[PDB]
Amino acid sequence: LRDNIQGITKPAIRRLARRGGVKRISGLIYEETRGVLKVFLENVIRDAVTYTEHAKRKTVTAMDVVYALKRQGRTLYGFGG
Amino acid sequence: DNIQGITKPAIRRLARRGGVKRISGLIYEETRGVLKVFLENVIRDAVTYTEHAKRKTVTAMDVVYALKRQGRTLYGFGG
Amino acid sequence: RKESYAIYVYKVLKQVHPDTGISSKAMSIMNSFVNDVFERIAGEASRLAHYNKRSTITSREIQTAVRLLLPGELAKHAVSEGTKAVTKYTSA
Amino acid sequence: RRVLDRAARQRRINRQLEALENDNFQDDPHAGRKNFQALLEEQNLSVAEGPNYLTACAGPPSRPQRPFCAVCGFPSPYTCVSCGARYCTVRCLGTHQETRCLKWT
Amino acid sequence: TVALREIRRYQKSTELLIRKLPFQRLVREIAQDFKTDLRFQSSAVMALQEASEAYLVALFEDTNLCAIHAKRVTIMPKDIQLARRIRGER
Amino acid sequence: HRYRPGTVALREIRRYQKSTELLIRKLPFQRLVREIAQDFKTDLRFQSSAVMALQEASEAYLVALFEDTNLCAIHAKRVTIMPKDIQLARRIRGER
DNA sequence: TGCCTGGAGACTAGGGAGTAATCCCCTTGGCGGTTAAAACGCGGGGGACAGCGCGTAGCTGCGTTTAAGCGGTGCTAGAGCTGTCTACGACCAATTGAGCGGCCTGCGCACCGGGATTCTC
DNA sequence: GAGAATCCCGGTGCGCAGGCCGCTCAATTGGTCGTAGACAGCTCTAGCACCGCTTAAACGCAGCTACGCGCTGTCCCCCGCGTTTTAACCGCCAAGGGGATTACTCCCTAGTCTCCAGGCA
Ligand SMILES: [Zn+2]
Ligand SMILES: [Zn+2]
Repeated sequence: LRDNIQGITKPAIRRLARRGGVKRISGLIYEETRGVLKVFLENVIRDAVTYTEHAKRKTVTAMDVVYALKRQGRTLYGFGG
Repeated sequence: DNIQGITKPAIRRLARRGGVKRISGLIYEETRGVLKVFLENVIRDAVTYTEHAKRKTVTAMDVVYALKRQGRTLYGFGG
Repeated sequence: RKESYAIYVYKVLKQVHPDTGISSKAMSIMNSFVNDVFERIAGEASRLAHYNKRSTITSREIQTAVRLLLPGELAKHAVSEGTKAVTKYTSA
Repeated sequence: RRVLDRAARQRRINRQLEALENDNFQDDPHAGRKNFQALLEEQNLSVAEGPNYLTACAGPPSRPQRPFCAVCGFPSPYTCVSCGARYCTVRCLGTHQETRCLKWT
Repeated sequence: TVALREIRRYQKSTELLIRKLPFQRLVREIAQDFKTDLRFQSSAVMALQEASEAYLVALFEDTNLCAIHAKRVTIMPKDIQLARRIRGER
Repeated sequence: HRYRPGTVALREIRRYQKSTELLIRKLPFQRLVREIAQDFKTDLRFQSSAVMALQEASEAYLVALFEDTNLCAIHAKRVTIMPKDIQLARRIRGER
């Protein structure tokens, strides 16, 4: 597993922008968005892994991600709790 | 009409503290409105806290709790 | 009688800066800061205990709350300090 | 950072050089006929048509141009990337970037 | 020139930029609607002034960033509107 | 036939705002999540629900960030979104 | 400095390991197709960015004007503390029915297919 | 007036939401019994309302010029669309292993109570 940030695809970022209402997109937006998503995922996943490690588990459950997001201030509905 | 008590030079001082070089003439009304909204929210929460305690005096702890629940803690008055 | 962390904050300051004083307003700031971080860590420990269906707050809960709340270098140094304190406490 | 094309650099050099021939930098304190270009265009002066004003202009120097710092005037090993101005030290570079790089303050 | 000197002077200082009595009057006027005959501790009004001035300085900084992004030095009310809209306080 | 620039973009804007489906392929996101997590702790297994929750949160975050970026772009009298717009949105939001 | 309060010292019941069992469920290398999202050209439109010229609105400087600020004083609303005593909530046995899965099946919703209307050029 | 994209009405199939059935465990009911705090009653603090000077800040005008904005003019770079890549994704073929859950037991380890002296406001 290496260089997986390229999995966030240019059409995918374009689709997300279109959902956000963007009409025209510069060519340098894709790298910036990849970096921003990398940072956000790093924070959320670190918190979730801490929660899973506290329970002496080896599987990251959806409840752990929900707790991590709630701690970050981004409470998510529909996945329990 | 005490909102005019926040004088234009005071708004200029606050903007200068924030590193603003030039200020448009319509900024003063906008910042007075913004300050009024912020004060309304904080004071409403503080008065709620004071009423819950059956007190007629808004103590500093009430304002501290109101600010803390608004998302902006304030140090130096809670202890 | 009003309780405060002023005495212990002063002792720590004398340990770290023996010749440096502290004003009353700064001491109040320090007391408020200590209370804030105490309440934050305890609240996270409480949430961790409730999520895991545990009736007791132990050192594991406080350590995990510290790791969740404090940023990286601060978190690791605080974890080391807490582990050292607990190890010394159990062996005395 | 942004980069200025050759046309912008040449225009800036020409504007600075022409400003050295200005009579005054301020305006008339009273605040209320041709020019050199009109004279040249009226003369219809052609090159190689015997000695004249245009053919008398000095040619390019043989010795290469020596770089000097745009801020303090001392010799300048460094060339600013954005505008091509010469400079000699970090302090001078900061002063140049704050004062005359990109936007001409 | 004077603007930069004023920025540095107020930037180094720590005193409250808003006058105390007008702010106390404004606070009491705002609190009048929520409850009648309200008394305020002096520390409460000082805390309100500290919070309000910090909020305004932070907002002005965000509005300055918004103005610089528009290739402008002057701050305009649209900058305040965008700062609050992006921050989420709208 | 050839639609003038901007029409297809608006059409797909309307299409992607009508729907609620996830816009990022699930397998690339799963690999990205596992790649980010292996640094923090090795031998970690992700439930499918956890990955779906992460994807939903990330997509919502990116959509809101793009809304702020578009507002930044309309400010300063533009239509295209540029990295400076994202940077300004993030800085005003309190990130970085 | 005079306390309250944190610290020994004895019981004691239960929370939280250990330890099965137990049930659920893929798990992973290398292979082989095979579509539909990506990826790659590329022509051209239009938006970005750079001037340039106004002209008006912020900024600076000054002379009034104003009220913030400071220091006494003075009076009381009301915050803070204390003593009584009840009403209220914590425990605790017996009931008991409301709320859990287990299991099923109408029916709502997804989808397809022509024809019609609407939108862009 | 062409084309292309939705839209709109029947039909239709599937899987899941809403319902019925046992069963149990956790609300509920009827008790006892400490004690939290609601309510007088007191005290004394600080919040408010008045002055009367000092003077620093706010304000109104004038003069000025700096920059915000509209108007042009490139030109580059991103969009719409066609053609080619490839990588999600299914299938395979293998032998059993995890790895979170639910029940038993059982034993440290907290809580509770008593007494005391010393840490601290
Ligand atoms: Zn130099
Ligand atoms: Zn330069």
